[PDB]
Amino acid sequence: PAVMAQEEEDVRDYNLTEEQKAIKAKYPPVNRKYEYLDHTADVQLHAWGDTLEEAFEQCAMAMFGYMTDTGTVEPLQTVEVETQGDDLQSLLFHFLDEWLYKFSADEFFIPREVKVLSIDQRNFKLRSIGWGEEFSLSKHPQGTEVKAITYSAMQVYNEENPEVFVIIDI
Amino acid sequence: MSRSYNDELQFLEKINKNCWRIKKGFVPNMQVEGVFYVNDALEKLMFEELRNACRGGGVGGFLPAMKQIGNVAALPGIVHRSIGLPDVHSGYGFAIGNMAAFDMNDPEAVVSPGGVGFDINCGVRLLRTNLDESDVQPVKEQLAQAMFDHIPVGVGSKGVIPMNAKDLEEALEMGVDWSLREGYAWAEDKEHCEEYGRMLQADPNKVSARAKKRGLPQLGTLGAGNHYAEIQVVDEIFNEYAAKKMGIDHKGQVCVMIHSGSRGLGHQVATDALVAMEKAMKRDKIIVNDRQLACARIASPEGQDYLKGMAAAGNYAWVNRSSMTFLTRQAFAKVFNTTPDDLDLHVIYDVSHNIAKVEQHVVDGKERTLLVHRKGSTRAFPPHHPLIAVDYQLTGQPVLIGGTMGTCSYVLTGTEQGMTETFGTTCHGAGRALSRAKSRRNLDFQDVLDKLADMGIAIRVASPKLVMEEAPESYKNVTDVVNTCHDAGISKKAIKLRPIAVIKG
Ligand SMILES: Nc1nc2c(ncn2[C@@H]2O[C@H](COP(=O)(O)CP(=O)(O)OP(=O)(O)O)[C@@H](O)[C@H]2O)c(=O)[nH]1
Ligand SMILES: [Mn+2]
Ligand SMILES: [Mn+2]
Ligand SMILES: [Mn+2]
Repeated sequence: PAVMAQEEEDVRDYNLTEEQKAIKAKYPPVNRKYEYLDHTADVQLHAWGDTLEEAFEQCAMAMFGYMTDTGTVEPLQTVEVETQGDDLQSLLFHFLDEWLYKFSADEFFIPREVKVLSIDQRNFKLRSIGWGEEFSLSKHPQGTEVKAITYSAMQVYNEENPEVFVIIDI
Repeated sequence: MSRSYNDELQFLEKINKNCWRIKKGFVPNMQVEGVFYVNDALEKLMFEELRNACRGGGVGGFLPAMKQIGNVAALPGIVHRSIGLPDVHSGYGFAIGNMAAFDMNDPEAVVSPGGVGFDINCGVRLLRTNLDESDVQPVKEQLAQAMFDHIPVGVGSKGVIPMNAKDLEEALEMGVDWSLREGYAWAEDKEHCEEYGRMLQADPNKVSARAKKRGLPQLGTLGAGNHYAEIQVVDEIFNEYAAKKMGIDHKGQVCVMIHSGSRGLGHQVATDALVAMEKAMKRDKIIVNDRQLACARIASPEGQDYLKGMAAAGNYAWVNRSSMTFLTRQAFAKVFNTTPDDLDLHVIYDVSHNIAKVEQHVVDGKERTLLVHRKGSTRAFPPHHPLIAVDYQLTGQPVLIGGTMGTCSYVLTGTEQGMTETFGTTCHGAGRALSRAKSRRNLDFQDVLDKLADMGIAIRVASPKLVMEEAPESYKNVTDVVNTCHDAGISKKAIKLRPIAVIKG
């Protein structure tokens, strides 16, 4: 029951259609443990969880939640993302970047949910999966395009209530 | 950020009415001082950011622009000063509105991709027409809709003109030359484009496969964020000679300002180089105060590979803005049942603000070859400079300054004092006063849409209930920015324009 959010809640409103609203009512809401914090030029993702794995997966879901209303995405396909870094910060960087790439090329995949299956903290390696479908302007509302992940003010806290702070370029 | 605010001010000194000094010690290892140009109204915003960006003694927060200016002043090989321009505000490595120049004959000089930015060669193109406000007012909504229908905007949009991998490979090498060969640009466009719309050292082999896969579907798209295509009306002419060379005849003339960059191809090029440099900063023994400032010696293989891919991403951005120009011309031709040539829809200028350039400058009486980083700031070369298009040799180089969709925009020209104090660098816009997160909370989308309507400005945006994130109050007063540059002598005002229709992604 620890209150990790630093700001009062503020859901972004994507202008759902009746059909988009109906696709969301059809599925179990995804638990949200993230928020969009202040940064003069872009945005700071703040995500948390009970494990480092959950803090990571919520950060990815935060990133996708800035592009569209992920509640309107149907779990029609599953995609895998494995990556590595030299430390927790670069692992987090490459993890978010690999997921961003899944959305920006090839199959243009948008996850309704992301789950980190493992973080190997000795090699700084990660296994994750996401379920969703191909992003479509006829199906999904337009939020903001994410250009890139940055290291600006990146913070990874790996203690009892893990949380991360990431600035992304928008 | 563990110092008290008053302890931070111990490193800050006002130099003159419009300039502050950041003394060494503000952050570790500063090689030169930092400066930022602000008048009284912009000074308050800048110091509030210093106080509030990392207010708490706990976790979270971000780095204020002043700290970033100092971090950049610690980069090896920097000369003169790390310079914040009047629109400066916190970015992600360099500050937004931050210039730094490095001596290419210093073997320790570095190039920082993460400081040039992910939107490589993002820039502004201004077009003119022979239409007047009175010709557009009757069909303002129709024209706003025609722009929106022709120009793909927002996340997930794809280019309407078909492109294959080979076309992209040529566009990366040729820049606007490709658009000309294929019939999407006029010869006059290239003549009034910075660099003539092509950086010759571009090497498509230095652009990764991932960058090419991201870029292909997005070539010919506006993007999202603060990118825009705005129909404007000339409101004031400060320099009749400058206006004449630019084709601006009278107040009331209709122009179009387009702002976009190198899209996913450029974002990826920057990411790839950023990754390659973390892997390489051990060899050359490079220390930085901020991981996002990862860099390499200019002469290293990583540095050269980045510069060549950066140039290719620059060529992509010029191709993208030409596509926006072509589509804008199609929209005007349809609404006014006249060919684009019969509407005099020519390019006044195209200038970029996220790029590193090799330039000749004088440092302490000696002429030097510098690698000039401009993150969110513009080249503004002076009158009689040889590297300016012929039409602007006597006026000085045009600079295109977007304000907001609900205030105004300006055109400026470069000055000799600017060439001397800032290496020919001026502002690129108003800059932000409120984050998007703070705008989402403190402002209502309908209030913003009504205010625009009460001003007679037509609008078409991809996400209408997020438009408060682009509200005019979210940005600095652009007139304070331009007046500070003007009074400082680094830029000279030329034109003032007012928005009447805007499409945003
Ligand atoms: N004429 C207009 N200017 C605008 C508008 N919206 C924003 N801006 C101005 O444009 C200026 C330039 O903004 P930036 O290039 O820094 C935003 P951008 O997404 O392009 O940054 P990158 O991530 O580097 O691509 C900004 O400070 C604002 O003052 C607009 O709707 N119309
Ligand atoms: Mn940005
Ligand atoms: Mn841009
Ligand atoms: Mn820009």
